Amino acid sequence: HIAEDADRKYEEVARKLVIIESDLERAEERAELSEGKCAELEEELKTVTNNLKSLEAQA
Amino acid sequence: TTALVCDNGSGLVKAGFAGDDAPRAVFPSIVGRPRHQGVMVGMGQKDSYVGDEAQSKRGILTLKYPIEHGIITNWDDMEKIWHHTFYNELRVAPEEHPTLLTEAPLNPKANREKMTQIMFETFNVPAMYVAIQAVLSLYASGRTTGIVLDSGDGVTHNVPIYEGYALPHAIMRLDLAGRDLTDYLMKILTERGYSFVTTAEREIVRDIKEKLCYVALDFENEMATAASSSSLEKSYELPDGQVITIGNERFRCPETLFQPSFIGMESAGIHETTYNSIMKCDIDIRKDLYANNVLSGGTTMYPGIADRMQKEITALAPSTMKIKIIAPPERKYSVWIGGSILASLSTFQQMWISKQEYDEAGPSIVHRKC
Amino acid sequence: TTALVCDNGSGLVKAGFAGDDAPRAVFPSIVGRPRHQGVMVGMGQKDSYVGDEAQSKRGILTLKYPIEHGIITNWDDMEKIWHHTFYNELRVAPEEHPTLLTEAPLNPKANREKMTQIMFETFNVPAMYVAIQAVLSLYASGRTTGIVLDSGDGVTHNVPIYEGYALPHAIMRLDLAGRDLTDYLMKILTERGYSFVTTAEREIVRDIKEKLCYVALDFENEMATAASSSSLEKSYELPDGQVITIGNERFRCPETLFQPSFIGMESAGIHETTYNSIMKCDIDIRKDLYANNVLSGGTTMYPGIADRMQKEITALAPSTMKIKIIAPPERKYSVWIGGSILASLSTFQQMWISKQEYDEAGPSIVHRKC
Amino acid sequence: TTALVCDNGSGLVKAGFAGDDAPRAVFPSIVGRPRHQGVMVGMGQKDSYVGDEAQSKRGILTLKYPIEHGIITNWDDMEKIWHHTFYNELRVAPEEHPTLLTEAPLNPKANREKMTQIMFETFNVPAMYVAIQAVLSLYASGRTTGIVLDSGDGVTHNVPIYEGYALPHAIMRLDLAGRDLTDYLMKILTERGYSFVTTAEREIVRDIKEKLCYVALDFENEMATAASSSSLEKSYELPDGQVITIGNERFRCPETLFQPSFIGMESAGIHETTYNSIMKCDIDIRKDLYANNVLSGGTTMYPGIADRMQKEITALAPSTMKIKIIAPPERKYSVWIGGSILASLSTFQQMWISKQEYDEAGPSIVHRKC
Ligand SMILES: Nc1ncnc2c1ncn2[C@@H]1O[C@H](COP(=O)(O)OP(=O)(O)O)[C@@H](O)[C@H]1O
Ligand SMILES: Nc1ncnc2c1ncn2[C@@H]1O[C@H](COP(=O)(O)OP(=O)(O)O)[C@@H](O)[C@H]1O
Ligand SMILES: Nc1ncnc2c1ncn2[C@@H]1O[C@H](COP(=O)(O)OP(=O)(O)O)[C@@H](O)[C@H]1O
Repeated sequence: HIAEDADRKYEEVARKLVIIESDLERAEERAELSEGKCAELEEELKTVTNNLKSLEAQA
Repeated sequence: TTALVCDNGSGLVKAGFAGDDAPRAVFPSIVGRPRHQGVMVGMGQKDSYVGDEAQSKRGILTLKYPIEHGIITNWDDMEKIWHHTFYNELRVAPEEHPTLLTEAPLNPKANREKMTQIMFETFNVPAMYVAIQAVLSLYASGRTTGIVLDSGDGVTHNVPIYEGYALPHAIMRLDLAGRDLTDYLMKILTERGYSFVTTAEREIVRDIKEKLCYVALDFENEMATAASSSSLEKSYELPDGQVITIGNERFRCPETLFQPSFIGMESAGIHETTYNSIMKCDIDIRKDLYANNVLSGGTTMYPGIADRMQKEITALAPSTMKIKIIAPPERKYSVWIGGSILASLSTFQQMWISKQEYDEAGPSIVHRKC
Repeated sequence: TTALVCDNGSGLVKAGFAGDDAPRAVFPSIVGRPRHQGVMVGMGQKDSYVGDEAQSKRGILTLKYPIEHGIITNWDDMEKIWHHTFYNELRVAPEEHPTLLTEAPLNPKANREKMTQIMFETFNVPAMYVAIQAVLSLYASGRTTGIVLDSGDGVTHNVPIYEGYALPHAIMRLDLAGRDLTDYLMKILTERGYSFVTTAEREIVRDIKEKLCYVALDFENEMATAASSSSLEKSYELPDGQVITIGNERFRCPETLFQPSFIGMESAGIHETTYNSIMKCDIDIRKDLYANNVLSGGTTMYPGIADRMQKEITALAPSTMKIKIIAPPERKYSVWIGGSILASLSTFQQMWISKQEYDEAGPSIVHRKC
Repeated sequence: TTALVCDNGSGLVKAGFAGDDAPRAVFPSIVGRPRHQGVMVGMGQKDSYVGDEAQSKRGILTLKYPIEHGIITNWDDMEKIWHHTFYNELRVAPEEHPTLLTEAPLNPKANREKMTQIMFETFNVPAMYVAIQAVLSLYASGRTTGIVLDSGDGVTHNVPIYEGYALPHAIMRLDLAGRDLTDYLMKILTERGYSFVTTAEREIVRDIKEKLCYVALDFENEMATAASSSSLEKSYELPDGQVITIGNERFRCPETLFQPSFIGMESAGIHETTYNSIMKCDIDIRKDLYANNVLSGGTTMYPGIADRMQKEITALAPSTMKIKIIAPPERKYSVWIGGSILASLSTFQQMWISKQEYDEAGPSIVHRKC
């Protein structure tokens, strides 16, 4: 009785584990893409700051 | 000087000396009186038999319990039972031993006042004290934190305790116990043809309950299984021959603990009152209460009650907590064991109610301070 | 001989030795007392628990802060907390160490007088000194010029400094801090169904605040976004299971720092009081004040608070100045770090208030010279 | 066209027409379901009984309140109760009447959203509105300034008003009310021998509370007096004969409002939360708040509660203010009376939430605008 109890319970544990794992790797993809996005924003900001200081010296 | 521990209970007296591993005297809390005539001159018939002497002359006596639902409802019979316990079972003199009595929570004050008055006046104990059965059960379990479910013969109660602090607003007391299950079994056995109506027959049915009944992990499919095959049927032999065979009654009798609607009560099962008592406690201690459900008393001795209890509470509690039902193999004497441990402590010897304090304050000393 | 630094604060004690890089002991400034009964005889009941021992037993205790708004309002509890800090956490003898206490600006004189009297009498410190939190924060930031916004658990204050000169007429002290945000969050969570009323539940809500709350760069469109989608919802798990999920509360809680009308206060947000304290200074130093806003304290630790602060001050100041919000990653211990630096300076060893000066001058010596 | 006023409450439904002096229908907010078998073929057994029909048949029913602490926790039962209120008690058609519902302050938003959605969809009211109980109580008291203390069956709350302006940051809500006093009395009566466990027995105990309980002016000497003599003992007769007599329980039950630690709560008494709500208000209006404490609701109907309240607040407030507890003799229906007054005003007929506004904005309009 207790054996089949724990067995079904922990097979469902492996179920939520597969789900939480899928969400984990999806969040890893999210993390890497967000690093790339903030890196693109970093080059955006470096470029715009160079432009700002150059053109402000001009002004 | 050693002290006495006298866990009374509504179905079984368990007495002994503080410091032992187990009670020295365990006998039914019962007083029998003869019904029939008595014809043999010179037989020397007694007026009333107590304890297990009334259990062997069972056939000619009418048996009465002086404790109904944790409450002493016949004080002369209770005096007889205490006199027996002291003089014939323990064979001591109560004038030379402090006595530790025990009581369920949430029952009238007159009960404790009369206990104290009886002890001090008609037994001349040097001191006494009235503990709570659940606290002693926790002492015996060897922990200071947990929600103990005590279920004896008259009353079922939960007491949540944390770090040695009781939560008296979350104590929940229920009034179905071993005796109501015995009565429900006496009533449920009539649908197979067996008819027990006498008090002696009530004792027979109690023995049937203690020997053949168990708790089903899943009640519905267990019912269907018993209906399909006949592998659940066992046989019992009454004390005159006449074997009887019972089927689904085996697990329908203790199922009442989880569906008290079988006996027309409105309460919830023991699993649900345990969960409610937990959810009535402060949110920071209930995770440690969830993992220290201590079981105690005789009515918690059915095979499979811990598994069903854990299944039910797990189904109720959040899916992250670790539900642990602690069911020792000797939980029928946990109250007495804990009482002996308590009465043996050195730091307890100032908690007694001395005779002089009683002489000063009256019987009201008991709950007013101790 | 080394000296002690004892940044008290109204939510956390941070103590250590002058010369270290970080406080050696960091525990809640709290004192708990049992509210429930206590049944297990011999459990060794303590009268009161302090520090983070009272934090683990908080299920059965009633917690109290002896400091309300930077002011010590319970001197017995504060003496308990200091005794703990010296003997159980740091494990030293206060008779062998000068002590550097810390205080917020613009709070009653009796506070410092009682501080120094307590030290010199019931601890027999060889010498002591009471600094200002913002000055020490500036020491730790490695500057001599800037307007420092300190925001702890009880009080928020700005202190503008220039070349090491304070402008005491421009000091502005505000009385909403971490604790008022915790209370506002306790009140805002009720509109989702969650009810926290106990002091222990106040600690739970404080942890929710420290884990899930952030400052929105633009409050209105953030509000509309939270109303549109549900991507802002995080989930928290209380210490009994019972996952809760919060939505726009995450940024509605710390937004009170910028709109103190949410809790029914009449003041202006921290950005506006910073700008006002700047504009109360001489027109020559405020260009250097605009570029040295030094954030400090625990309440300045929300994600996105530096950017919102910079946006707001930029919108207020002239369109030519360079607003720079300096927010170190360790800014929660800047006061203690600066206090250790200060107490380690060799030129400081003449600024102590020696025991003999106190014996000559009474407790009034503290503010009268030092 | 006339409008409906439907003060719901957690223990009693009070309905009627806007413009009357008293509610037309007052019945318990309770739904009963049969508990037992049912053997008489053709009796025409109903599925469920509501209102006070479920109260006279309560011997065979299990009663359930669909509102626990001001929150509606069973929406089918609440729909049954509203259907009953409209069709059998008032005997109207909800399609022809605006409806003014009422709600306690500081409770979840889904409550009001579901209220308005239920009304507009399953009753097709032309318009509706959800007021706050304390504001209506102040309307009925004939005032525009005062701190009203409402105390019904589920929740006790203070709302301070000045000149018609609410101070939403000083609103204090507490969750002990009539029902928790009923439960505490059910628990305290067991120490005399009486055992009430059923829901019908809970109704019996509620009536005992409404008939025999009062608030002691000085709790300690009242306790000593009840201990000394026996003149405080009254007698009550259950609905089967079998009289019971209660002593100090009479004033120990409502005393819980002033010491909520009796039921294991950590909050302060109603006097202290009233004082705190006042001291949370601007220093200029609190002199006028001290003199306009308006008592409302059923739980404020104990004899001697106004005197005890005034004594306590006078002991707390400065010795120059004039504390005036305003306790009307009809204060149990103040919320409904004020609701009728409000729904009768000409300048109110633009504050309704028309069906068209709901059709445009969804159920979320109820708090977004009104
Ligand atoms: N092995 C068992 N299985 C099931 N029930 C039992 C068993 N032993 C005792 N009981 C029940 O326990 C009751 C006595 O338990 P006990 O703990 O002694 O009660 P009390 O403490 O009130 O005397 C009896 O009514 C009996 O029905
Ligand atoms: N990571 C965090 N995010 C948001 N708030 C925080 C964080 N850490 C601490 N706090 C807040 O800061 C307060 C403690 O800050 P602290 O600087 O120690 O105050 P004090 O100096 O008065 O002790 C707490 O009330 C808490 O609400
Ligand atoms: N005369 C009375 N004395 C004391 N308590 C009363 C009295 N009448 C009613 N109550 C209490 O008031 C409660 C009902 O009050 P009411 O204001 O109708 O509640 P609600 O506003 O939630 O409907 C009941 O629980 C009852 O215990």
